[PDB]
Amino acid sequence: AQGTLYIVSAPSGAGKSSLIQALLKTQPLYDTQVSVSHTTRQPRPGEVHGEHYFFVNHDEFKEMISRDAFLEHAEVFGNYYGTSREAIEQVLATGVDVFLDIDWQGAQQIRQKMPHARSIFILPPSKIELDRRLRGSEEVIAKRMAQAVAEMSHYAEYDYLIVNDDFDTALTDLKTIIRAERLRMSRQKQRHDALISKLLA
Amino acid sequence: AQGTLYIVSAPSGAGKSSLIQALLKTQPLYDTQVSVSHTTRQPRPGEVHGEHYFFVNHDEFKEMISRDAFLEHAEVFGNYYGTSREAIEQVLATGVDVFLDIDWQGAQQIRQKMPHARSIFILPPSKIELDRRLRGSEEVIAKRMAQAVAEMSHYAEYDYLIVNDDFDTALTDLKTIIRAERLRMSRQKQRHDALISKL
Amino acid sequence: AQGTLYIVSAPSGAGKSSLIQALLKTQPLYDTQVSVSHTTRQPRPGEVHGEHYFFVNHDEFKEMISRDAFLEHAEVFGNYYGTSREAIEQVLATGVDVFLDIDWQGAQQIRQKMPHARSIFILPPSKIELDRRLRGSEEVIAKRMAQAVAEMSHYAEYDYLIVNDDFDTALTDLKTIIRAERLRMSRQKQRHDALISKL
Amino acid sequence: AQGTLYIVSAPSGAGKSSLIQALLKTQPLYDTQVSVSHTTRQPRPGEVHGEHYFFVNHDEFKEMISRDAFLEHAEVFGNYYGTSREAIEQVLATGVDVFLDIDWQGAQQIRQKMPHARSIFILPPSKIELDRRLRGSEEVIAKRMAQAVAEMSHYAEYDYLIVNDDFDTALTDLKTIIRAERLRMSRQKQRHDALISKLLA
Amino acid sequence: AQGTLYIVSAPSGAGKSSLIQALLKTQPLYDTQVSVSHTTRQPRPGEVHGEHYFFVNHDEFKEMISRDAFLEHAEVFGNYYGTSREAIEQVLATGVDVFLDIDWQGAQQIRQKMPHARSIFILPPSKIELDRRLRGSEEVIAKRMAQAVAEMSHYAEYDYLIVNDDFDTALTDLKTIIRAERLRMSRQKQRHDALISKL
Amino acid sequence: AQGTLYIVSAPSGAGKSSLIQALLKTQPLYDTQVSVSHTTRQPRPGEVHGEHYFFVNHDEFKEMISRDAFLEHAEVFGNYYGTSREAIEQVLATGVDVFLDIDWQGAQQIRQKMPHARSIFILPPSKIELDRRLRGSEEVIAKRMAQAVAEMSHYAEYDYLIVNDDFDTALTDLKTIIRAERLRMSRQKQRHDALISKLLA
Ligand SMILES: Nc1nc2c(ncn2[C@@H]2O[C@H](COP(=O)(O)OP(=O)(O)OP(=O)(O)OP(=O)(O)OP(=O)(O)OC[C@H]3O[C@@H](n4cnc5c(N)ncnc54)[C@H](O)[C@@H]3O)[C@@H](O)[C@H]2O)c(=O)[nH]1
Ligand SMILES: Nc1nc2c(ncn2[C@@H]2O[C@H](COP(=O)(O)OP(=O)(O)OP(=O)(O)OP(=O)(O)OP(=O)(O)OC[C@H]3O[C@@H](n4cnc5c(N)ncnc54)[C@H](O)[C@@H]3O)[C@@H](O)[C@H]2O)c(=O)[nH]1
Ligand SMILES: Nc1nc2c(ncn2[C@@H]2O[C@H](COP(=O)(O)OP(=O)(O)OP(=O)(O)OP(=O)(O)OP(=O)(O)OC[C@H]3O[C@@H](n4cnc5c(N)ncnc54)[C@H](O)[C@@H]3O)[C@@H](O)[C@H]2O)c(=O)[nH]1
Ligand SMILES: Nc1nc2c(ncn2[C@@H]2O[C@H](COP(=O)(O)OP(=O)(O)OP(=O)(O)OP(=O)(O)OP(=O)(O)OC[C@H]3O[C@@H](n4cnc5c(N)ncnc54)[C@H](O)[C@@H]3O)[C@@H](O)[C@H]2O)c(=O)[nH]1
Ligand SMILES: Nc1nc2c(ncn2[C@@H]2O[C@H](COP(=O)(O)OP(=O)(O)OP(=O)(O)OP(=O)(O)OP(=O)(O)OC[C@H]3O[C@@H](n4cnc5c(N)ncnc54)[C@H](O)[C@@H]3O)[C@@H](O)[C@H]2O)c(=O)[nH]1
Ligand SMILES: Nc1nc2c(ncn2[C@@H]2O[C@H](COP(=O)(O)OP(=O)(O)OP(=O)(O)OP(=O)(O)OP(=O)(O)OC[C@H]3O[C@@H](n4cnc5c(N)ncnc54)[C@H](O)[C@@H]3O)[C@@H](O)[C@H]2O)c(=O)[nH]1
Repeated sequence: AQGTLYIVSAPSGAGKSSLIQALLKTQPLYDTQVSVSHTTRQPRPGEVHGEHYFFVNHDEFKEMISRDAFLEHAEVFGNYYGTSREAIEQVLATGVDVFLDIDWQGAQQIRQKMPHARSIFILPPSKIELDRRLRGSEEVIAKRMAQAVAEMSHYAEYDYLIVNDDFDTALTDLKTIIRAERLRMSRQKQRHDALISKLLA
Repeated sequence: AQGTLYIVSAPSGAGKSSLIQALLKTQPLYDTQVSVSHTTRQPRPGEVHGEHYFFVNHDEFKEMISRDAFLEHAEVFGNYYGTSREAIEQVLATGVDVFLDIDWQGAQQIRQKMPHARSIFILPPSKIELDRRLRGSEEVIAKRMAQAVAEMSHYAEYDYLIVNDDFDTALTDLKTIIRAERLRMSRQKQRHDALISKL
Repeated sequence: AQGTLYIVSAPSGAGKSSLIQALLKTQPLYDTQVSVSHTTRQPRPGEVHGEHYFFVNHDEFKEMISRDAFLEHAEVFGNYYGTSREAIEQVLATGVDVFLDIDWQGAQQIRQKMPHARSIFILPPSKIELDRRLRGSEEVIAKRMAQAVAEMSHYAEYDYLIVNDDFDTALTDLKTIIRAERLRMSRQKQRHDALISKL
Repeated sequence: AQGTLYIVSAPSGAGKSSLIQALLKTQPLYDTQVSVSHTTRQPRPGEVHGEHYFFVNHDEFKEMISRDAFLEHAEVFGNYYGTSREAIEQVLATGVDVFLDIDWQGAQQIRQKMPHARSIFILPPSKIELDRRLRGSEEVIAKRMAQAVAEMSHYAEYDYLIVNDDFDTALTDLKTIIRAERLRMSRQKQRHDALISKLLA
Repeated sequence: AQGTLYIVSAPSGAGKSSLIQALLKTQPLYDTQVSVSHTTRQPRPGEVHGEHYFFVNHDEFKEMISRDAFLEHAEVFGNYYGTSREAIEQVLATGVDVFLDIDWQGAQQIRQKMPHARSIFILPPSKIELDRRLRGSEEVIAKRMAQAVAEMSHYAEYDYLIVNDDFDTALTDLKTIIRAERLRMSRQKQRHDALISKL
Repeated sequence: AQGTLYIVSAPSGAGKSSLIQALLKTQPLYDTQVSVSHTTRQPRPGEVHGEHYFFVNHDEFKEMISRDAFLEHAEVFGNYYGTSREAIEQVLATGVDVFLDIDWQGAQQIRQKMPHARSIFILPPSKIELDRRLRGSEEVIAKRMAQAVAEMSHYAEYDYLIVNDDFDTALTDLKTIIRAERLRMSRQKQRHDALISKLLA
């Protein structure tokens, strides 16, 4: 069958990464996966290539754009990020649900090419709290806070909203959406094709 | 703020009503409730008028039909069942999500009057298990299975499908569908209004 | 071995009583129970004397006051409510934890007679949601909201605060408070006495 | 706001480490953290510096004591261990709940400087069982068993007691204490400051 | 397809019956049920004939014994209790798992007639806690403790042992035993028949 | 006491590995462990020796067989795999429940030497699904599918059956079997020896 494509977006400091990482730890590669994006930003201490991202240089990323290799690409917080079309179409083909961690610009592009992709937006519990999480120079902090408020402007465009106040709760909300989507008729009629045959035949 | 209307259907013995009661005992009345349908069938030991059903006579049921008192109504195995429009509109306007335990016939009439409603169909894990649950004479049991096969055929008309093999597993699937529907933008926009404005 | 006394309070519509009943259905009588208060208010359909309340007449309630039969008592919206001292002392001496669903007035009188008691206050997630839950004429609803705002003002007098936005989330918070109180040294010292001596 | 300071103590072989590690795996760095202590003992296979501990040499640890750099320090099982005051005060300041894994000597020192710190003691289910866990030379085993019995002598000084018989259960007990503490009025009045305003205004 | 018969026993105050009711409220009738025993003891307030027990007179109980109506029967503290063979065989043939809340005496008679049955014995966490739960005059309480110590002595005759210290913990242990028994090859072979053939 | 010996078998692509790995992450080394088997196959990227397996060369494995060092050994998918008898008997002795991940050939050998070992078989939800998981050349895929169908032929020999459709569910089934086994009288009479004494004395 075909897996469902998920778009997950959020301002930095909403917990989106840890939520997605905690999610994957409970799902087998044959059911759920996160997509491997291409980026120009430097790998982070303890972040292997090809796994988290495909780290390429500014020129290398620019030649992929010409090659129309991207399903979408955008400039985010000083670097280029894009979704290799090959991987996404192949993984979805084997029936796997693929998670695309992307900013709102990328989300618009995908909604335009894959109308059935589902989008989830994640909001922090409050401004103060969003601020406390960001801090973890006041000039760089204000820069992240400005980008974070802009990103949140586009929340109403997504199908789902998870307010990540209490971590565990938001992690369950994220699991709950995945499961409810696999309970939809279209996917269930396929997964239980046999049984349905037996019951009506 | 209007609540969502859920349509749940299944052939007898799929475990439908015992899945709903387990769900409801986990939710307060201001969040979720189940509609109390009208019926001409005899009350079973334990059933109380107004609670499980509004048991009426064939004549009375007719009276209500003629006066458009039903959001939907239909005959299910030699008896009538209907959802009084009034009760539903009143509970929906208070923001409560309503569960409608009705057959595939009523489900259709509800889909038209409320295209926003979400419908869930429940299936037994096999025809043998179905048979077992149905048995609770070989003749009466074969006629029950006949009405079930007819119910199960309209399954594709529903948004969600739960194969209730393992009770808890299926109960968590129902709980999951309602939880996910509440995480939808339109619903969330409202209940989190002015948190998004503060942000 | 004496049990802990829990004070739970909230304005009407915060979901207080439906949070307690969900808790109690998860605990045996030798562990947790709820006190059955006395009241002069009319029994609501379903309520049974001795179970939910001990429904008495204004005269009778007065008699008990004059004879110091109440650990605490107060007038809540044109009616009297009180906790008979006797029932409580008897159940507390058997090691059972007791839940007191009472208003901010009774809570105070209980804090003095039992400084060891733990009090939990429950809040609705917003004034709109509060209003919605309260609506269950614009006049009667405004007077209900007025008595709620007055209840919510004494919230800081409580040890714990639960914002009951999502029912299950709030139910697990209550369950969590009672579980954590049982992990306290004084309580644990006793119930694990002679395990610590073996160690 | 200010996060709550936790003291967790236990005789070796009670499971205290694995409980604390399992705990952190479910909490974001912005809510819960374990403090990084200084020690003279050797790092263990697969234990990075600055993360688990700050591994220093005997002389280096001795000069920090003069510098009054420690909130507390003690000698435990042949080595020096201490809590750098800087980190603790800074992390707590950003509202984070910090866990201090320390012996009973350290616990006394902290209770004296931070009267609002909360302490949790963890006991094994029985002596035999404590013994089975220790074993994992009978001369070294008896030495750990003697130190372990001494440590347990000080249990009555802690606010909470978790009997770690069934792991999962003790892990839930440990999560349950953290959550119940964040439900206290003082911390809730701050976290929900806004809402309370709206409801009473 | 025949269901499994579970034997659950314990001394008064171990929390046995409140552990079973919590279990049953989590399972549908086509999966699990509890047998309604016969007894000569007086119905306690709330108990209903046919639901909790089949309350009969000493004469009537005798009549049934003489006519081999009991799969097992025994005297428990000055009264008779028995499991009507008929009800059990009927519910077992429908594939339902049956719970038998009976004493160590009945358990033995059941082990012989159904060697396939699984028996679970429940213990209090200590004699003090046992005493506390039992207290609900020092004389009547000492005689209760005497009958409990005698019950607890036949504990080794059971397949499983649950030390009900923490209610939820013990409830999950019961739930776990039934879930594991259902994962056994013989049971699974059947309910997953023709999935193994497709594979 | 003595821990219980578990045998877990399944055709490749049933999820058996990830289930067992997810299991261990929630159990302390003093309660549950997976046995370290000897094998001739190459270690996999990110798989340390002595931990997952004891990787030896074809000749080295052949000399262990002569030394009767194995409780069982078998040829599986092109390589030799065996269970060192030493480790198993020692770990079980300290009361630990040891998990043996082995094929059906090995399972028969163990059932013959350790009649009280408990065996769990894990089946995929369907043939198609088993196929989807395998794929992750059509000549090598058909080879795994043939071996996988053979392996499944021996399912009826095991005490338990877990159908790993929904991962989380199968993970709970696997936890549920372990716990129910520790609730058996024999093991409980030992674990609660003291209490029982007090209650009947
Ligand atoms: N179009 C497009 N866009 C793409 C693509 N790939 C990625 N993007 C976009 O690029 C951005 C991702 O950039 P990144 O550099 O990969 O960042 P990230 O790992 O996703 O995490 P962040 O942006 O920093 O925020 P986030 O808070 O979600 O992370 P988390 O790790 O949970 O953070 C934990 C939190 O805890 C705090 N914390 C840590 N320690 C703390 C302490 N002691 N006290 C208080 N708080 C503390 C931290 O400060 C942080 O807020 C996203 O906007 C994404 O959508 C693509 O292919 N296409
Ligand atoms: N259009 C419309 N339609 C409406 C409306 N209201 C109702 N309807 C339709 O009318 C029908 C309802 O008729 P009903 O007589 O009220 O039946 P019900 O209460 O819904 O229960 P069942 O038909 O038996 O099914 P169900 O499996 O869901 O019950 P459950 O509680 O799980 O049962 C437990 C199971 O366990 C078995 N069981 C019981 N005891 C057993 C034992 N000892 N051993 C083994 N199994 C045992 C039982 O046989 C049962 O299957 C449905 O098709 C419904 O959709 C309305 O307003 N409009
Ligand atoms: N000093 C003292 N004080 C005492 C003592 N005993 C009691 N009191 C005080 O007296 C008051 C209790 O009065 P009561 O008449 O007994 O009320 P109650 O049973 O406690 O229920 P409520 O006031 O309505 O609040 P609550 O929200 O907690 O109920 P809940 O069950 O969640 O309700 C469900 C919710 O859902 C709504 N709902 C219901 N149907 C709905 C529908 N169709 N759609 C939408 N919403 C719907 C309802 O309106 C309700 O809010 C409390 O303030 C208490 O503290 C005592 O001994 N001493
Ligand atoms: N004042 C002060 N004090 C400080 C400070 N920092 C640390 N300390 C103190 O120093 C001590 C910590 O020393 P450490 O060297 O860091 O030890 P640790 O990692 O904390 O673990 P242990 O002491 O060995 O015991 P624990 O049983 O709790 O660990 P765990 O990993 O769960 O163990 C798993 C268990 O399973 C067993 N196991 C393993 N395999 C087994 C097998 N096959 N069979 C049976 N059992 C098996 C193991 O043997 C072990 O018991 C503590 O007393 C701490 O309070 C500080 O800053 N200030
Ligand atoms: N052979 C055979 N035998 C059969 C058969 N049927 C029954 N029997 C045997 O007959 C006996 C049953 O007698 P019964 O009179 O029916 O008793 P029961 O309903 O089974 O309840 P108990 O004896 O009191 O024990 P249990 O602790 O299990 O109840 P629980 O509901 O947890 O109770 C809650 C606990 O909390 C305490 N409690 C209550 N209120 C309290 C308060 N305020 N404070 C503190 N504690 C309080 C209570 O005292 C109780 O311990 C059992 O030994 C059973 O095995 C049969 O067919 N055949
Ligand atoms: N006698 C004896 N026998 C022994 C001994 N030791 C081991 N054996 C036997 O040797 C075999 C083990 O060989 P191994 O090389 O160690 O393999 P393994 O790690 O156990 O995993 P596999 O055999 O490949 O299957 P499995 O599906 O169970 O793994 P998992 O990692 O869950 O797989 C994840 C799944 O997801 C799929 N996947 C991954 N990515 C996917 C994607 N994008 N889309 C769809 N599916 C995707 C993968 O393809 C895989 O099916 C077993 O048959 C075992 O019983 C011993 O001492 N004695």
